Order: sequence, then C-alpha cells, then structure tokens
Amino acid sequence: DCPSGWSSYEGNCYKFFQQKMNWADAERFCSEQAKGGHLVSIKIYSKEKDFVGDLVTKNIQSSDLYAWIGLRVENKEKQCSSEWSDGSSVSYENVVERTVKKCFALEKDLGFVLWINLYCAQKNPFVCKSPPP
Amino acid sequence: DCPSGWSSYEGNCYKFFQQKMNWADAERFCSEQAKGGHLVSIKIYSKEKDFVGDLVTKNIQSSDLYAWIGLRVENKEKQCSSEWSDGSSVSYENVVERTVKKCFALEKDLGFVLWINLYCAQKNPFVCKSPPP
Amino acid sequence: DCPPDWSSYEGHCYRFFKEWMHWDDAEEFCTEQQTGAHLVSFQSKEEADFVRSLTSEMLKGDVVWIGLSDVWNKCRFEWTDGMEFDYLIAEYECVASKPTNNKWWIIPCTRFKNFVCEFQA
Amino acid sequence: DCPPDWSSYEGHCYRFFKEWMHWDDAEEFCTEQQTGAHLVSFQSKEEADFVRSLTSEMLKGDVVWIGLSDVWNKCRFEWTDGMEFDYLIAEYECVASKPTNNKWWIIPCTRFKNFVCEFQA
Ligand SMILES: [Mg+2]
Ligand SMILES: [Mg+2]
Repeated sequence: DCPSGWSSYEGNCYKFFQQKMNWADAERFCSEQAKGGHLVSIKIYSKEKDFVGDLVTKNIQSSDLYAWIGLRVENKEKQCSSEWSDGSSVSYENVVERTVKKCFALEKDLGFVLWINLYCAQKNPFVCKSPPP
Repeated sequence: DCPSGWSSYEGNCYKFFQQKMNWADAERFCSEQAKGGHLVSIKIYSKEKDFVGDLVTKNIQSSDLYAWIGLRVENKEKQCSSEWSDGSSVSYENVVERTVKKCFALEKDLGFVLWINLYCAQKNPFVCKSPPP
Repeated sequence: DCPPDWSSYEGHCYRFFKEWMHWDDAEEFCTEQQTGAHLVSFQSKEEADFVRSLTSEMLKGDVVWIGLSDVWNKCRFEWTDGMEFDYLIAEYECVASKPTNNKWWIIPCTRFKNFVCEFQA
Repeated sequence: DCPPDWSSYEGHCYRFFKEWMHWDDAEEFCTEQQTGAHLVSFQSKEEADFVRSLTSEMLKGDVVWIGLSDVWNKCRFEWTDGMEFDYLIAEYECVASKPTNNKWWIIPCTRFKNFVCEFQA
C-alpha cells in the first residue's frame, strides 16, 4: 500500500511534487519523504516512461517546462570531452559554471517522456520514487 | 529626468517589472504606464543593451531566466521556412502551437544582453521604455 | 523498384534510418545515400500516413527529423515601438514529426534523432 | 615554419579568423587551411592568454570557437538510486571562449562564431 498521494507502478511508489527545488535539494527532499526515497529513476524502454510522464502531465502547472529526475552526469570535470579536436588530451579547463548542465529532467515538449540536461542550480518541480512501505 | 522607479538613459526612461505577463499583455501594460511607452527596444550597437542588461540584473528578483523585450516575429505563418530541404514549397503543415516561438526576451545567461525567442504565451517579467516625462 | 530496403509510395522512395543524428547531419546523410535524396517532405496527410508505417523501430513517443530547418532565422522581425529591425538573431530550430499522431514539433536542430529520407530522383 | 598571417607561440602557430561558422564548419575549415590544423586547443592559462591577444578583429561580448564538441553526450551518467545506467540523450553542444577573461561557455554547436585555428611547426 503506497502512502496516500503516491501512485504505484511495478512494485514502487511515485509522486510528483509541484514545489520547485534545485536538483540536489530535490533529491534530499525525496529521501526525506519516504525511506528509500530518491528522485525518480526511469527505464526508458518500459512502460515506466509513460507512467511517470503521465504523473507529471496530469499534475504539473501549465507554465513549468521541466521536472527533475534522478539522473546526473557522473564526471567530476565540468565538460566531458577528454580530448581536443586536434587529439591532444584535455587537462586545463576554464568553464563558466552557469553553462554547465549536469542534471537531467523530463521536458514538457512531447509529454515529459524525454530527457534533457540542465544547470543543476535551476529550481524545478520533480518526481520522487520509493519502495512500498 | 524620469519618474520615480524609472531609470534614465540617453534621455529616455526604463523600468524592469517583476509581474509575470505574456508578451502581448506586457506590451499593452508598458503602453499604459506612460505615453509612448513600449516593451524596450534595443539598439544592440550602442551602450543601451549594456544599460538594459545591468538594469535587469540589478533589479530582477527570482531565478527567472527571461525578461520580455519588444521584438517579435512579424510573419503570420507558424514558422518561416517556405521550402522543404528538397526545394518543395510548404503548404501542408501540422505544427504544434506551443513550439512556435515568435516573442523575444533577454536571457539571464551572459547578463541579459543576449536575446532568445520564446512561445509568446509564456509569462515572464519585462522591461518597459518610455519617453521622458 | 527502390534501392535495397527502401519503400515505394506514389513514385517516390522512402527509408527510415534508426541512426541518431542532428538535423544537418541527417539531411547530409540522406543526400549521400542516393542521388537527389533529402530528408522527407510531406505534401499531404496521406504521405505522412505512409511514412508512419516505416517508423515502428523508433523509441515510442519520440520524433523523427523531417525536411524543415532554421525555421526562425528566415523570419522578418519588428519592434513594437516602430523602430526598424537592424538585420544570428534567433534559435536554430528544425522540424521533427511524431509518427503516431502526425504532429510536428519545432525543436533545437542540435537534438539527435532518427529520421526518414526520400527521393524521386 | 608557419606561413604569414598565422602568429606563433611556444612552438605552435595560431590564427584568428573573421568568418562566421557553425562549430563543425569551423573545425573542418581549420583542417583545410594547413595540414594537421584544427580549432585551437588550450593546454594552459598562458596559452589562452596569448590567443586572447589575437582576437583583435572581433566584436565583443561574443565568443570564439575552441576545439571541444559534443561535451555532454561524451559523459558518463548514473541514477541516485540503485538503478544502473544502460549505455545520445543530450544536445550537440560545443565550447567557445570569451576573449575578455578567457572563460569558456558551452553553447549549441550550431551557433555561428568566429574562431581560432592552430597547428604544430
Ligand atoms: Mg515528399
Ligand atoms: Mg594547443
């Protein structure tokens, strides 16, 4: 039995939150909402994609274009190319952190079923996922 | 000179508004705040853009990424490509209305000096420009 | 009698490619497959209905590139105050189609998508 | 031994170009100027300081293409929960440097920008 307000799918509980928080804060919020809670993870080739997309579509305010999911760039570097076009390795790096987009979210266009990477400090609504209680 | 709340530059008066309105309502609003008032226009080859960028940066309050300006696509068609990549003329079309982006705004990145076209129905803060009192 | 694996429809030849390319690369790729080929162009709903039958292998809910590009930088612009626009200005966007409902989405040409090529030459 | 117009620094040669091109075209263009030439690559803050002194013929507030592309799709990804990532989910973005303070901006590779080419002598 998922807690009230949460929807079930393949043995797990999900909930869309309208509150806008940066990616890191959203993940923390999810972990606080239920033990085992995390920003939603999605198996793109399953019906989980449509299920989560539907949860957002049906509850997100018409003006918000994104909803955070639990995917992030793993790399510590600010950009991921390991070498320049001339073939030399990348060592020195001087990137403007605002153009750094390491946090993923569902995009409104096409029904919140496709992903896009954004500046992690942006505040967006999001979706949490947790094992049943 | 300029009325209280408006900032003077090159003989004209400018003011950033935090109320979120769609492009058209913002233009209408600017026209009522003062005779000759309009959404700001920008002679991007002068220090006007620097002034307007600074004005927005200093007075904006929100994580808002956009601020409307007075530029819009004049074309009546949904999009402006009249020919397909194969040379064919465009007649039949089924373009999604929310992907049509005919209204321009200043973007937070790079300091509100660069523009970006967006879906005109979006609600964003804006900048008005009017002649001196 | 279209080339291997290409499908015929009212004279033209079509082919869905399950490769992921940005718009410019997909259009270019099409021109390299057959002389006179380009990304698909829809002159009717029927033509779209036909193409839809070639896209089953795509990610459900996704879209495929079609032959319309840089749809915003080909526009005329005007300022609300009457000042003439002094002609890089807009986002570089292209058109992709969602086969299921034949709806066209205008998105960044920099997105990587599957696509369909076409040729009558 | 680098031909005229191409300035030199620590064994390499660099040259600013006033053409406006997409990243792909700029890179390609660089390779078609001299054998083995490419978009400029920065191995040190000092090398970037030098190149910055060649962007004289440019408008400001603008950026210059440098040799890094598809910087997001080249990444590794992981979920916050126990789900494993199964290995193009990002847009084709490239790197340009702003010659004021040499900081790098990651933007759509389809933007038209001036650029700097480089090669070894
Ligand atoms: Mg056709
Ligand atoms: Mg180098």
